[PDB]
Amino acid sequence: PDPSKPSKRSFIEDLLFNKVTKFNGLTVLPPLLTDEMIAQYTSALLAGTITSGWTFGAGAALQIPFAMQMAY
Amino acid sequence: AYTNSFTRGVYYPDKVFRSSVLHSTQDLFLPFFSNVTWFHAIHDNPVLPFNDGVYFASTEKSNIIRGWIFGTTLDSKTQSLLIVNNATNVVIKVCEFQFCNDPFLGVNCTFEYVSFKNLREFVFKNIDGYFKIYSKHTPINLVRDLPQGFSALEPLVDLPIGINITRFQTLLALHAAYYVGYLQPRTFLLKYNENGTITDAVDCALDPLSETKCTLKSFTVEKGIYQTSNFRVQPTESIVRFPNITNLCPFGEVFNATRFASVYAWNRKRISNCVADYSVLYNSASFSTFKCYGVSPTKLNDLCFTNVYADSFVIRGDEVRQIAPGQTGKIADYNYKLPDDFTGCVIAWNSNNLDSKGNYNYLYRKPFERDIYFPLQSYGFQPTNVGYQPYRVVVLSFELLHAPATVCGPKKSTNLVKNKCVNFNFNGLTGTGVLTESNKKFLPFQQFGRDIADTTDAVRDPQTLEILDITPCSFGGVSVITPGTNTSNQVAVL
Amino acid sequence: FELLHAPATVCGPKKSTNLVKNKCVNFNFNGLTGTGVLTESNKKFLPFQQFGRDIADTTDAVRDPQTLEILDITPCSFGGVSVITPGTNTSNQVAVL
Amino acid sequence: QNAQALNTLVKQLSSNFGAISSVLNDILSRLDPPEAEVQIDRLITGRL
Ligand SMILES: *[C@@H]1O[C@H](CO)[C@@H](O)[C@H](O)[C@H]1NC(C)=O
Ligand SMILES: *[C@@H]1O[C@H](CO)[C@@H](O)[C@H](O)[C@H]1NC(C)=O
Repeated sequence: PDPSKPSKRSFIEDLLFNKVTKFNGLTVLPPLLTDEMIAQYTSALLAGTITSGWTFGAGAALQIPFAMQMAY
Repeated sequence: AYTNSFTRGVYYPDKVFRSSVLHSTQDLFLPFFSNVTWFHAIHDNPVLPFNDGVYFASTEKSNIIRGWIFGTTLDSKTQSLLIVNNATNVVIKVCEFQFCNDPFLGVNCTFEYVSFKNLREFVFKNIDGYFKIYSKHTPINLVRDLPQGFSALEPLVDLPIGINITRFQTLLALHAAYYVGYLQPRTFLLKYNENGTITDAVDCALDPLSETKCTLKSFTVEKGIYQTSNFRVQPTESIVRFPNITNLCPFGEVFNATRFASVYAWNRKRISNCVADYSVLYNSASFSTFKCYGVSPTKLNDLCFTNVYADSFVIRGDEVRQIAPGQTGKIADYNYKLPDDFTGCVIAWNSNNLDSKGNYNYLYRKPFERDIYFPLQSYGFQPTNVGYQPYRVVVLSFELLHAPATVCGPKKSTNLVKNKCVNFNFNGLTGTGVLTESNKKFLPFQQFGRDIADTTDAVRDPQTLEILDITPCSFGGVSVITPGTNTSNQVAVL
Repeated sequence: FELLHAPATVCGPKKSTNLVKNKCVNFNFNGLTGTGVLTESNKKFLPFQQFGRDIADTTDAVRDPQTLEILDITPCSFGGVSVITPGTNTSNQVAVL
Repeated sequence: QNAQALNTLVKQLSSNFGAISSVLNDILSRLDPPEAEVQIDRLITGRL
């Protein structure tokens, strides 16, 4: 995530969002999870993946040096 | 004085048996928790409106209330339904009764019949001339007001009186409070039990949880959010716009013409830049026929046209039937053809007392074609010839294409109101929405704009040539956020 | 003419027949027809009710117009047939469900 | 695909389906109920 943005999305996520683009009883409902909330979930999944490998999936997020994580 | 109707004033709506079912019905019921007028009989028998119908209820300890009067004037000038219960004999009459200045009971007829501790509930409604009576008697122990609770009323009587009832009055026995509540077209959900007795009810338009019970067909509602309705804003007033022209259309010059043309060479007169009052032609009894294939003849007063053409000629009486879309024959095919998509009205009357003599000036031989051993034949019309008599026929062809309307009927315009939800009519084109100023540059020949759905997008005001945008008044789904009814009856609305 | 399902006061010149219970029969009650088994019932119709109805708006029960008792209408037993067959190439014998 | 589905649905409102007009108000403003109902049923069937 980029802290300088109005919505804390990563550089790559912004690229993705910038590429994908009545009165007759037809309306559109909003999603329950807003783009900001989705960004928070992908951020959590990413932060977990980077700092704790797969341990956060099974149980607690257990810190591990990234280089060691790669060794596994 | 007023009281709370609560859950009283529901009746078995039909002679259909049901049980263990949450059935739903629309009929003239008393709306739940609405106010009913409370009258007293101590130390009060006014005339009340009947409106669309009445729930009546009374509380007794000594049988003071013994009857009812229904009618418009209740003074021997009209027929008035009278119901009286004296000791053990119920009496029903519908005579033109002479009632007292103040009717009471001391301690040209078309129908006659002869047979607090007590609550006696009744329902009166007057549907296509039928006076339908439902009632229920139940023991009570309450003096102050109507008891709270539920128990439905059976139908007992249905009198085909044919009386126009607008007012009613009660009859008291003088040496017992009563209530009058107006019925309304409210849909209900009704809990028929195992015995088939309605044991609970939910008025649909009471509150958003009641809408949710009406939508789910259930007296119990689970925790969630439910799309019970669509909220749509209503209009306030209507807006009627037509070109402010006072010229009248020369129909007299067509229908009362000295001479009609022959069918081989029929005339076509253009009617434009005028007010067309079609009530005169329709109401006139002089016509043998006035048959419309395009639009109904009574709508012609509101509706208006880009042009109207009057096709005027003489035919033989039995041939009147051939002047219609979809018809074929020696006249329909050879001398006077209409489009099979023809829009308009064919008007005809005999001229046996005008053109007939013999009169040999009438000759006969694509749609609207004028075709000016020969194919040419003629009639000798004589006053002694019905199917062989001459008829004067005028066909009125109406062009309803959406374009500037030159022929608009006798209807007054109103002022135009902007930025408010309104019911509009522009040159016969109607709809509901918000009229606003616009920046849509209509070309001088354009009168209406359209959207993808072919609905009207914008219009040009026919009196002042400015463009108004039409945006439908704000609307959207309602939804009712509710915990389970096991936890609460409180709800929130989206 | 008022044809609403309610007790019929005006009925034309047609003779009635005897009523047979617990058998599949073609019935006509005051002009209302159908086919099924008429049985005794415990459905307490109110005095003003003449016909009962099911969810499908079909008749559930009726009040006999001559003797005011309630008869239940249950359609006569029915179901899919199915033919159990080893292929004709194997044999022309079959069994029926 | 979803935009196309909605655009198709809206465009269908312009169809007559055998009626004299796709515009419901134009049927009602021109015909009495005994005839208007027939034209409307044609639109209801098509729109439904
Ligand atoms: C009923 O009457 C009371 C006054 O006693 C008033 O406040 C209330 O708004 C009225 N309700 C309705 C639905 O008319
Ligand atoms: C139905 O009536 C019976 C009495 O016949 C009564 O006991 C019962 O509580 C009533 N309610 C039902 C079962 O619908």
